Amino acid sequence: MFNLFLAVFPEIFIINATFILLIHGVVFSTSKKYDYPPLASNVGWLGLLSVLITLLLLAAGAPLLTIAHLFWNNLFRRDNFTYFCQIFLLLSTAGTISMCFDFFDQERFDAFEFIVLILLSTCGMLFMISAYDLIAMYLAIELQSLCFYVIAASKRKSEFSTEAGLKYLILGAFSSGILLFGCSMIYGSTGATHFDQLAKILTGYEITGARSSGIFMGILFIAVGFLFKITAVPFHMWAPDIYEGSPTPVTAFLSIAPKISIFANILRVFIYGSYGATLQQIFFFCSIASMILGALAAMAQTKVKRLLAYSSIGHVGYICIGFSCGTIEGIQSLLIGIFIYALMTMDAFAIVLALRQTRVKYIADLGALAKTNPILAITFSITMFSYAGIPPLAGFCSKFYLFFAALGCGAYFLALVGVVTSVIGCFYYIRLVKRMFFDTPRTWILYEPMDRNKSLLLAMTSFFITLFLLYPSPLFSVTHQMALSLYL
Amino acid sequence: GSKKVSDRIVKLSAIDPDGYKQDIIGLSGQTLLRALTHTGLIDPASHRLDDIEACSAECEVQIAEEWLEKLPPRTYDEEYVLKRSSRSRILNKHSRLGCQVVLTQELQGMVVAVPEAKPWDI
Amino acid sequence: YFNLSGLILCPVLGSIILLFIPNSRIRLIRLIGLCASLITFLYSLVLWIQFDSSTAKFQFVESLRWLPYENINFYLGIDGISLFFVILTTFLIPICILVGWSGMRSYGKEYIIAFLICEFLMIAVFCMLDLLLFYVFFESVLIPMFIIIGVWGSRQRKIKAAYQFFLYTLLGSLFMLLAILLILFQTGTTDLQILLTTEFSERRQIFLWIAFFASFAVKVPMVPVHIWLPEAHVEAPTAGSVILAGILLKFGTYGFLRFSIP
Amino acid sequence: MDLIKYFTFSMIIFILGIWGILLNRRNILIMLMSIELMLLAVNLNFLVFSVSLDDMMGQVFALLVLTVAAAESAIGLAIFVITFRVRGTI
Amino acid sequence: PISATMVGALLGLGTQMYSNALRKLPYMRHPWEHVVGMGLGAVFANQLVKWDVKLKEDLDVMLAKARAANERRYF
Amino acid sequence: DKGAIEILGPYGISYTFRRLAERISQ
Ligand SMILES: CCCCCCCCCCC(CCCCCCCCCC)(CO[C@H]1O[C@@H](CO)[C@H](O[C@@H]2O[C@@H](CO)[C@H](O)[C@@H](O)[C@@H]2O)[C@@H](O)[C@@H]1O)CO[C@H]1O[C@@H](CO)[C@H](O[C@@H]2O[C@@H](CO)[C@H](O)[C@@H](O)[C@@H]2O)[C@@H](O)[C@H]1O
Ligand SMILES: CCCCCCCCCCCCCCCCCCCC(=O)O[C@H](COC(=O)CCCCCCCCCCCCCC)COP(=O)(O)OCCN
Ligand SMILES: [Fe+3]
Repeated sequence: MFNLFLAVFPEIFIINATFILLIHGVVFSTSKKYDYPPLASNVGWLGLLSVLITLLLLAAGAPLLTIAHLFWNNLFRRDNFTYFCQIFLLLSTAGTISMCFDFFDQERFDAFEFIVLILLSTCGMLFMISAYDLIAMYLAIELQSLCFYVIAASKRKSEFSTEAGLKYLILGAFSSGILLFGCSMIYGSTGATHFDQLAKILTGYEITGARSSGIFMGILFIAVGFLFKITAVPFHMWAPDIYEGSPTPVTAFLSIAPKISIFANILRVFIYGSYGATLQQIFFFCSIASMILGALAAMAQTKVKRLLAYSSIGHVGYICIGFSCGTIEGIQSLLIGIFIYALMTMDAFAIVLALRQTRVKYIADLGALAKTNPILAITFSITMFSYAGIPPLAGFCSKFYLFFAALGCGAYFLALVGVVTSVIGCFYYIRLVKRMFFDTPRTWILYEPMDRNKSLLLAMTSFFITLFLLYPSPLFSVTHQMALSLYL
Repeated sequence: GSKKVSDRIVKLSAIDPDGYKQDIIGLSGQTLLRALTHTGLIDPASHRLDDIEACSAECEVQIAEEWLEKLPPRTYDEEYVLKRSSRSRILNKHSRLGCQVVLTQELQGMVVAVPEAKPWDI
Repeated sequence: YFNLSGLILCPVLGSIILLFIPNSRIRLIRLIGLCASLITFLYSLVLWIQFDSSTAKFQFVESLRWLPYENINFYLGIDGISLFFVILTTFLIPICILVGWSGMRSYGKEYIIAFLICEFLMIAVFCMLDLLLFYVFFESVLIPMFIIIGVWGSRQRKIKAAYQFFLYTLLGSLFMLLAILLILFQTGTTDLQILLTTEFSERRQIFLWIAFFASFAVKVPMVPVHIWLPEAHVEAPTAGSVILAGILLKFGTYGFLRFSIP
Repeated sequence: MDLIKYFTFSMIIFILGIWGILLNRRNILIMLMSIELMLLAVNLNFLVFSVSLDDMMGQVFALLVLTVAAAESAIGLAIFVITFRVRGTI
Repeated sequence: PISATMVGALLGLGTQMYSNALRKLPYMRHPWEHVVGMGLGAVFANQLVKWDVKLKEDLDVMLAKARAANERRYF
Repeated sequence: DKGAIEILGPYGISYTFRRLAERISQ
C-alpha cells in the first residue's frame, strides 16, 4: 500500500515541507527569547531548499511516474508531458524565490507567510499539470488562484496593492464561474468528467450529424474561462492594473508560473476537446487581437511594469498562434515559445527587481544607466532585443518556429499580423535601448549594486539568451518528445 | 560688485493643503518642483527626475488666477498628463505641472497652492 | 591547415579578451584589437592561397548541427564569388581600428569590441550556405551597427537615423523571412546545395523572388528606399561610414548573386 | 418537463449574477454576492445533472465547490476590509 | 577539438566574472568560486550532452511508434 | 525624397501610431 504512493512523493514532500516551514515561522516569529525575529529570509532559504529537494525527487524518479496508474487513474494522469512541465515549473518557482530574497531585506518584508503561500501555489500547480479530470483541474486552479489573491494584496498599507488584489480576485472569481459553468454544461450533456471518457464520447461524433448545443456551449465557456486565466484580449480586463499594483516579486511569479500550468491544462483539453475545430477559431481571433493590442498598447507606456504587462499579453498571443494550428509542429512551437518567454521574463523581472531597490518607476529613470552601470544596461538591452526577436538572440527562435508552424497549417493571415506586430514590438523595445545609451539626461539616478542571487541568475539567463542558437538541439528534442506524448 | 546667489533667488508663497502659508525659496532657471522640494513640501523621492515623460502629475500645483498669465501656456503633454491622473478626467483650469514651470525673476511673489499628496510607491 | 573555423573564431577570441580587460589600460586594448584584426586579415590572405579555382563545388566546407534532425545546420563554405568579399571584410576592420586610434581614449573598449563583433558576424554572412542561417547572420549586424550609430554619433540626430535604418531593415527582414519559411516548408530543408537542385513551380518563383527582392533591394538601394543611406552615412563616425559603404552595401549584391539568381 | 425548468432557473440565476457584476461596478459587496449567486447556479446545475443522469460525479463536485465558494467569500471580504481602511471609501 | 568540458569551464568562469561585474566588484573578487564555477560549468555541459543523446534516442523511438501507428491506417 | 517618399514613408505620415497607440486607453 505504501508503494502506491511512490507516484506522489514530489507532492507529499513539498506539502510536508510547507507545513514544517509554517510551524517553524509561526512558532519563532512570535517569540520572546529572540525578540520577534523577522525570519522571512530564513523561511525563504528553507523553501528554496525544499523546492530543490522536491525537484531532485521528481526528476530522478522518472520511471516511477507511471506506477499504480490504474489505482490513480480517476485522480490524475502522469506521463512524459507532465514530467517535463512539472520540472520546468519547479525550476521557475526556484528562480522566483531566488530573486525575491533581496526584497525581504532592503524593503523589510518580514512576513514569512509569503513563502508558505508560494509553496502552496506550487503544490496547486503540480496537481494542476497532472490533473486529468475537470474536477481536479478546477480544484487546482482555485487553489492557485486563492494563493495568488492573498499575496497580491500583501502590501496592506499600499493603495495599489489592495486595489490590485481586489480586481484580481473579482476577475479570477468571474473567470472561474464561467469555466465552472462550462464544465457543468459538458457534464450534463455527456455524463462524463474524465478526459479519457470525454475523448471517447466526442472523437466520433465530430458534429457529423448535428451540433450538440450543450457540448458546444460548455467547450466555448471553458475556452473563455481559460482565456481569462492567461489574459488574452478582450479578456484582459484588469491585467495591466493587476501587474502594476502588485508587488514586483509577486508580479514576477504571476507572469511566469500561472501560464505554464494553464497552458498545460489547455493542451490536455485540446487532446479531447477538439470539437469541430471550435477552439482553433477562438484562439485564432484571440491570438490576432492579442498581438495587435499588445503591440499598439506597449508603445503608449511610460512605466516599466505596464510595458512588461503588455509585452506579456503580446507574447501570449504569439504563443496562441501555436494553438490556432493544431499539429505536432504547432504544439512544439507553442512549448518552445513558452520556455523562451519564461526565461526572458525571469531575466527582465530580475533586472527590474535589481533596480527596484532605488524605486524605479518610469522608463526615463533608467536614462543614464549606460554610464553608471555599463554592464546592467547591456544585459537589459539584450533582454529587450530578445523580446523584440532580433535574429542573433534566443527570442528569435521562438517567433521563427511559431511563424513556421502557422504557415504549415496554411494560415497566411496570421503570419502577416505576426510580422507587423513584430515590427511594432521591435520599435517600442529599441525605444528603451535608446534611452539608456543615446540620451543624455540632466539629472541622473544612481542605483545600488544587486546581490549574488540576482547577479548569478542574470548572468546565466544572459548567457542562455545570446548563445542559445549555437546549441538549441536539446530544447527542440525535449519539446518534440513532449508534443508526441500528448497522445501516445 | 560680484555674482550673488541672491541675484537669482525667487521668493514664492506656497500653501500646503491645510491652508498654511509659508514662504519658500527657489532659483531662477530651475523648475518650481525643485523649489518646493527644498523645504520638503513635495517628497523628492516621488519626482526625482524633472522630465515630462517621467511624471504622473506628482508635482501638480494650483497657480493663482492672476499669476497664471505670466507663465508659458500649457503644452499638449502637460494637459495629457494632468487629465489621466485627475482620478475624475476633469480639468481644474488653474492647475499646472511643477516640472514644467521654470522659475523666472518676473515670478516674484507668485502664490502657489499645493494639493494633497497621492500614492506613488508602485 | 587553415579552415573557415579559425577565421571566424579569431575575432571571437579578440572580442572575448577585450571584454575582461580594465578600461584604464587603454594601450593594451588598442594593441590587442589591432593585433586580432591583423591576424584575421593574414588568415584570410592564407585562405586565398589554398583556394582551388577549377571546381564549382564549395570549398573548406564545415558543418555543425543546428536542428536535432539535421534539417538545418551551420554549413560554412566559400567559392570564387564570396572569397574576395571575405578578404575585403577582414581587411577593412584593421583600417577602422586605426582610424579611431587617437580618440580611442573616449570611446573605450566598447568601440573595438563592437567592430570585432561586426567582423565576426560579417565573415559568417559571406560563408553561410544555409538559407535560414544566412538570414540569422544577415540581420544580426543591426545590433552592433545600431550601437555604433547611436552611442558614438555626431549630433542629436543620431536617434532618428538609427530608427530609420533599423525600421527599414526590419521591414525587409521579416518579409524575406516569410519566403524563407515557405521554401523550408515546401522543399523540406534550407541547404543551398539542395535548394539549387529543387524544381520550383513557376507560380511560386515570382512570389518568392519578390519577397527576396524586398529585403535585398533595401540593402542595395535601387530607387524608392534610398532615403536611409544618406542620413545613416552622414550621421556615423568616420570608421562607421567605412563599414556601411564598404561591406553593408555589398550584402544586397551578394544576396542576389548567391540565392535569387540561381 | 422538469429538467428544462431546473436548467432555466439556474441559467437565470447565472445571468443575474453576471448582471450584478457588470451593473454594480461601483459597489464591491454586490460584486461578491453576484459571484456567490453564479456559484450557486453552477452547483444547482451539477446537482440536477447528477440526479438526472443517475451519477454521483455531480454531488461530489458540488460538495467540493462549496469549499471553494466559502474560501472565496472569506478572502474577498478580507481584501475588501483592508481596502476600505487604506483609501477610506469604497 | 572543442569538447564539452572546456566550453563548460569557460562558461562557468564567464558567468562567475559576469556576476562579479554586475555587482560593481572586481572580476576576480573571490578566486575560489571562479574554480567552483568552472567545475560546475564543465559538469553541466557534460550532463547536457549526455542528456541530449538520450533525448534524441527517445524522440526517435516515439516517432517510430507514431509512424507505425499511422501506417496501420492503410489496412 | 523629402516629399512624397517621406510623407508616404515611415515618419511623414506613418507616425499616426502616436495618434493610434495613445487611443488604446479606450
Ligand atoms: C552554448 C555554447 C555553444 C557551444 C556549441 C558549439 C561548440 C561545438 C561543441 C559542442 C559539443 C558540446 C556541447 C556544449 C554545450 C553548451 C554548454 C551548456 C552550458 C554549460 C555551462 C556537442 O556537439 C556535438 O554533440 C553531439 C551529441 O553527441 C551532436 O552530434 C550529433 O549527435 C547525434 C544525437 O544522437 C545526432 O543524431 C547526430 O546528427 C550527431 O552526431 C552534435 O551536437 C555535435 O556534434 C562538443 O561535443 C562534446 O560532446 C561529445 C560529442 O558527441 C563528446 O563526448 C562524447 O560523449 C558520449 C556522448 O554522450 C560519446 O559516447 C562519446 O563517444 C563522445 O566522446 C565530448 O567530448 C565533446 O566532443
Ligand atoms: C544556462 C546558460 C549557461 C550559463 C552558465 C552556467 C554555468 C554553470 C553555473 C556556474 C555558476 C558559478 C557560480 C559560482 C559559485 C558561487 C556560488 C556561491 C553562492 C553562495 O555562496 O551562497 C550565497 C548565495 O547563494 C546563491 O547565490 C545561490 C544563487 C542561485 C540562484 C538560482 C538558484 C537556482 C534556481 C533554478 C535555476 C534558475 C532558473 C532556471 C529556470 C552567497 O551569499 P553572499 O555571501 O553572496 O551574501 C548573501 C547573498 N544572498
Ligand atoms: Fe512632473
